[PDB]
Amino acid sequence: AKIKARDLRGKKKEELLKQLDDLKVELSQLRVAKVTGGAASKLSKIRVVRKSIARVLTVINQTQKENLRKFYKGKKYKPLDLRPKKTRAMRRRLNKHEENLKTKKQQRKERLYPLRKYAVKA
Amino acid sequence: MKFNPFVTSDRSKNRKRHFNAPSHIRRKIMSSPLSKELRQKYNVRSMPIRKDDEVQVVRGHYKGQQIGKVVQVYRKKYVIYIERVQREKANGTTVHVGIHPSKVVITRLKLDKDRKKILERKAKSRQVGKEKGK
Amino acid sequence: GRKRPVPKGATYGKPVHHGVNQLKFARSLQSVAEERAGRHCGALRVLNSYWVGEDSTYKFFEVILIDPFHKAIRRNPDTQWITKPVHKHREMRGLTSAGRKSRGLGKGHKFHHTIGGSRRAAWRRRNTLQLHRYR
Amino acid sequence: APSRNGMVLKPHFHKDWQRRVATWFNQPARKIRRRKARQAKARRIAPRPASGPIRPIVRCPTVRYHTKVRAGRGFSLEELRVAGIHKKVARTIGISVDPRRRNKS
Amino acid sequence: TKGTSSFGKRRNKTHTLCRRCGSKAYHLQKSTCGKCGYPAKRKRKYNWSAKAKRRNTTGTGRMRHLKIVYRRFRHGFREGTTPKPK
Amino acid sequence: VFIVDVKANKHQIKQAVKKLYDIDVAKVNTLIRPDGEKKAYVRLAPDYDALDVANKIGII
Amino acid sequence: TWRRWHRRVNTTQKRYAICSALAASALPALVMSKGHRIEEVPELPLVVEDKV
Amino acid sequence: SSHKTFRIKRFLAKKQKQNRPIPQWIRMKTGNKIRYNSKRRHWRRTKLGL
RNA sequence: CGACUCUUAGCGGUGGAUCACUCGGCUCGUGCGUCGAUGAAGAACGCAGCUAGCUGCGAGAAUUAAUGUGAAUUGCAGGACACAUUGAUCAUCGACACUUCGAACGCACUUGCGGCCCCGGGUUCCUCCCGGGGCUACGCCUGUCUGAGCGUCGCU
RNA sequence: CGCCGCAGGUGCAGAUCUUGGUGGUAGUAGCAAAUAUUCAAACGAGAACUUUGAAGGCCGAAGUGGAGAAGGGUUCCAUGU
RNA sequence: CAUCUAAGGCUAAAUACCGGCACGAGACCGAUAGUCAACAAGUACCGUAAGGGAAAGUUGAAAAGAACUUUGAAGAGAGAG
RNA sequence: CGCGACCUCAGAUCAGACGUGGCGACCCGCUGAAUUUAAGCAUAUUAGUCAGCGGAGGAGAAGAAACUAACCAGGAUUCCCUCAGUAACGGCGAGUGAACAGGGAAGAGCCCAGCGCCGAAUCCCCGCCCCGCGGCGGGGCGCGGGACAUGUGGCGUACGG
Ligand SMILES: [K+]
Ligand SMILES: [K+]
Ligand SMILES: [K+]
Ligand SMILES: [K+]
Ligand SMILES: [K+]
Ligand SMILES: [Mg+2]
Ligand SMILES: [Mg+2]
Ligand SMILES: [Mg+2]
Ligand SMILES: [Mg+2]
Ligand SMILES: [Mg+2]
Ligand SMILES: [Mg+2]
Ligand SMILES: [Mg+2]
Ligand SMILES: [Mg+2]
Ligand SMILES: [Mg+2]
Ligand SMILES: [Mg+2]
Ligand SMILES: [Mg+2]
Ligand SMILES: [Mg+2]
Ligand SMILES: [Mg+2]
Ligand SMILES: [Mg+2]
Ligand SMILES: [Mg+2]
Ligand SMILES: [Mg+2]
Ligand SMILES: [Mg+2]
Ligand SMILES: [Mg+2]
Ligand SMILES: [Mg+2]
Ligand SMILES: [Mg+2]
Ligand SMILES: [Mg+2]
Ligand SMILES: [Mg+2]
Ligand SMILES: [Mg+2]
Ligand SMILES: [Mg+2]
Ligand SMILES: [Mg+2]
Ligand SMILES: [Mg+2]
Ligand SMILES: [Mg+2]
Ligand SMILES: [Mg+2]
Ligand SMILES: [Mg+2]
Ligand SMILES: [Mg+2]
Ligand SMILES: [Mg+2]
Ligand SMILES: [Zn+2]
Repeated sequence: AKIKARDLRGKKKEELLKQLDDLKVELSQLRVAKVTGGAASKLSKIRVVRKSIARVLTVINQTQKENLRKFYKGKKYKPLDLRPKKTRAMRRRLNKHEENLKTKKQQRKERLYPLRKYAVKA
Repeated sequence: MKFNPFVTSDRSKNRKRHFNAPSHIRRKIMSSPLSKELRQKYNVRSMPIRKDDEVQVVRGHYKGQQIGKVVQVYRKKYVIYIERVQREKANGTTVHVGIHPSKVVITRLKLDKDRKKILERKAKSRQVGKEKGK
Repeated sequence: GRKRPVPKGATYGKPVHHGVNQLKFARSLQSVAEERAGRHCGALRVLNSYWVGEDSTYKFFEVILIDPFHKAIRRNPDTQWITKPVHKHREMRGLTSAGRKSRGLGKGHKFHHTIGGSRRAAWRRRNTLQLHRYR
Repeated sequence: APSRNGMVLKPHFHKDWQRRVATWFNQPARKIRRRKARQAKARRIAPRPASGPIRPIVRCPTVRYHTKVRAGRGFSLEELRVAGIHKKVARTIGISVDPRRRNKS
Repeated sequence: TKGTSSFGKRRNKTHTLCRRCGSKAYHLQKSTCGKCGYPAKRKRKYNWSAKAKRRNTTGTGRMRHLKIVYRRFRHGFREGTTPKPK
Repeated sequence: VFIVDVKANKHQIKQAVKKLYDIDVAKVNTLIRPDGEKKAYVRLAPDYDALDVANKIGII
Repeated sequence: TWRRWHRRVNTTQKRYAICSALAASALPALVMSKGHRIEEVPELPLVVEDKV
Repeated sequence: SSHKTFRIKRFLAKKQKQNRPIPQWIRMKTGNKIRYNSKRRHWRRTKLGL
């Protein structure tokens, strides 16, 4: 009767929030049972509900993040959390375009005097 | 002998890898030979020990031809528990005696889809080796 | 010059080190001007500097800075070198023209102190005992 | 203290030498690493000569070595002119050229 | 008396816990930590105590971000990719 | 009597108890225990009884 | 670490140790005195065909 | 004292929760090698840092 | 005769030497050679059914997802888990998330106090109260807007 | 472990040596500043010291009383050992 | 007479590496040794603070870790296993 | 006697960016002792070393001669062997102390300013459309803004052009 991540992804925001609410009221009831003695079966269910709550929340967060990435795809300016986080040093270096572009003087030399493949006899 | 310069022959390192091994490779460490009939039926020699396969102890106090079903694979202690491999303690109850899986032979395999996949996996590699060294 | 910053001119030690006045800083005032411009503008890169006038108590210099992250600099070759991380704070490592003059670099018999790239490099090489495997 | 006959010795060990000692235990590893780089470079320039560009014939400078001939940095521009090779084409076909060498004879 | 009797009058704390570094070296009256120099931007560190440096150097704590960087480096800091769906 | 989050104030405790127990409260008294947890004494409105509320909460 | 672990031996020394070692390997008394059980070996400068 | 700041009180709270005997079941764990809480602190023997 | 004392031996204490062992070091070598305002290092506080330390983790808290793997975890209990209308555990880790201090960033801290813009509730629009969300540091570059000057001018 | 070679962080009674352990001293010095205890009972295996009652005393309001600041940090309160 | 052309700029390789990630090895040390740290070690503890800083490895193949009887209030014993 | 242009300044939670702090074995720039040796000690030595401050990167620095030489000449930098415990410095005492040539490892060269020519040929930003996403580029369009003649770009730099 447990909840999985795969079957949660087809659901829409309304019932995912509904699913999360039902787990929260159940966890609070389990926490009440823990204080008033309860039973070992109810104590062991505390972890199960807690991971179920984490399971629902991560699907909501992943679905939201995926939609936001789709919404901002192709736009010039993106939120910082949607931009790549390689490394502070790596985000400051020249991109591929300005790393390989050359001056007209440089490409004239390469066109006129390209490196030749050659061999020498003994 | 060992020629690969990236695998160590250091005794302290090998012992450290063995006693601190994660459970998913402790399973591979806790492998057992198959019986002659099983080694002939499947083209495989050894097999990681499984929960519900039945073995006979071949070394120790509990040696014999009696076939006992494995009841626990307790990887933290590198031992398995078998049905009738047990002893009495002081207060009269029985406790299973853990023995190393390398000291049993598997007479019968608990067969599911995953074991059969591994069984033909091992046999196919052995057959390739046989036809490579033919 | 550079007054030694000791309380009451007391340099506790041998008489050869008693000097407090008539002492001189190793780097020029132009290097100090580049250092102060670079430190305040930490996001820029010091290129060079020149002299624009002096008073009896002040020398005035103008320092050329480059914004390494501007597209006009970033998209132009022959100015892309200043954008590399190895070229940050040149004036604080003596890599500008003014800062280089104090390092004693050069070619020939007048500059034997800096063979290897610096005084340290020459000193370390000349004061390291090479203990070969076979001696 | 001096003791009988001997050589007046002046060791240069007054300068905390033990903190700057260069051992050579990586010498065998260094020879291996350069040899791998040599072999990798030769494979990269597959038909081109492994050692590199042709170097000129050069007479050693001083009166101790001026009977001996060695290889120089690169061929002079005057050498290339009368050989009919452009100074910018030569480096593309394995001819080393030294713009700052003149030919006195 | 400079000894036992004088020790009875100490009831005013010179130092308190420091919000940076978490040590009890924050001089209340000087408003400066004697261990890290908290109000100063840069950490207090001296080469005449190599033993003090190793106590609070990188790796002595949790290294929450750095552990991930060391793991992420082994795959070239890949992002926007997932393991191929099963 | 409740054990609440240490960052929750009296207004937040008042709203929290109101919606997830459907009761009305008169006042909330708050202290922080020596163990670090925050304890709230939530006095219910006169028309509500704290005994049957505790009964249906499950802390009898 | 700079204990001078290595020793250089003159090349003529080293070649002359090899020659002595080779010459001793053809004498039964010396090979037996190393305990090599050359009891039934046909001939001690023992040579086999290139097929090996 | 009675007048205390929140940080001091929170600091005292943590020092109070961790000054407890080890649970008995710990010795039953495989490869335990722990006999007792060696970091037990009594208010009268040793004083807290602050 | 016994006590006492001394020597030696047997046995028993006290003590932890010796010996054997070694998931630790030390040294050398190799390949990589990667932190941070997209919030680092460090610190604090919390997080387990039973859990103090260590370890791991961050209110999704001794972990979520994903992928590999393939029946465990284990001190006890509990409940899962057809291993196919998909799966224990472990490993990996590229998705998500990541409390408070800290370069630490609204101002200030051995305390506390603001301001602006939205949203919800008591209001039943007008702005008071409560809650939620987003902003509010310094320096500096390009550009923008708004300006200052008995600075230099032009026209009237 | 023997033998042939090789190499050392290779031999202890001392250094008011370092660390650890143990003696005689020795059942010794000592458990002597601020007047003081006694009777009966209870619990309890066990009472000079706990509790209750009775008696005799002391602090004598500038207290050996009742409450705070600093500092301590759970020492507070019940039950049990 | 020779030689170069300052007071502007860039540039890989050969070179360095007692910090870091991941490895391999050793005529090294073997729990007073070897890192301070083989272990809940920069921990316990000390100092207002800067800072100082330990001790501490080994049942057994397997807990099979002594059921049960008996004396004692128990610690602790005698049997038994 | 206001309105404009420019110049020099100012404010903004203005649009978009960047710096700070950590580590620091190796590297770069400064600052910089004394113990010690000299059988005392002050110059000297320790030592441009310890400590102190700043700044980087996977290496850094250096580097393509205002060089070495004096030869029948070599030819950027860096590292190794040697030169060489030498030339030289030094209460010429104690002590200190390179370089060139030679042999190797590696080997790679270049760009501006200026002088000139070319209708500023140049560059940044903002909107629109298309090809793409994977660090955000390419193409086309704008009587769209700005920078710039107080000088952008192409050619060209001593080896001459
Ligand atoms: K001094
Ligand atoms: K120690
Ligand atoms: K430690
Ligand atoms: K000399
Ligand atoms: K223009
Ligand atoms: Mg040009
Ligand atoms: Mg002197
Ligand atoms: Mg005094
Ligand atoms: Mg209150
Ligand atoms: Mg006290
Ligand atoms: Mg004995
Ligand atoms: Mg998972
Ligand atoms: Mg105040
Ligand atoms: Mg005007
Ligand atoms: Mg010795
Ligand atoms: Mg002795
Ligand atoms: Mg006595
Ligand atoms: Mg007495
Ligand atoms: Mg009285
Ligand atoms: Mg009182
Ligand atoms: Mg009490
Ligand atoms: Mg030790
Ligand atoms: Mg021992
Ligand atoms: Mg007792
Ligand atoms: Mg002297
Ligand atoms: Mg003397
Ligand atoms: Mg003296
Ligand atoms: Mg230093
Ligand atoms: Mg910095
Ligand atoms: Mg460089
Ligand atoms: Mg340079
Ligand atoms: Mg030139
Ligand atoms: Mg000589
Ligand atoms: Mg000197
Ligand atoms: Mg070569
Ligand atoms: Mg031009
Ligand atoms: Zn601090």
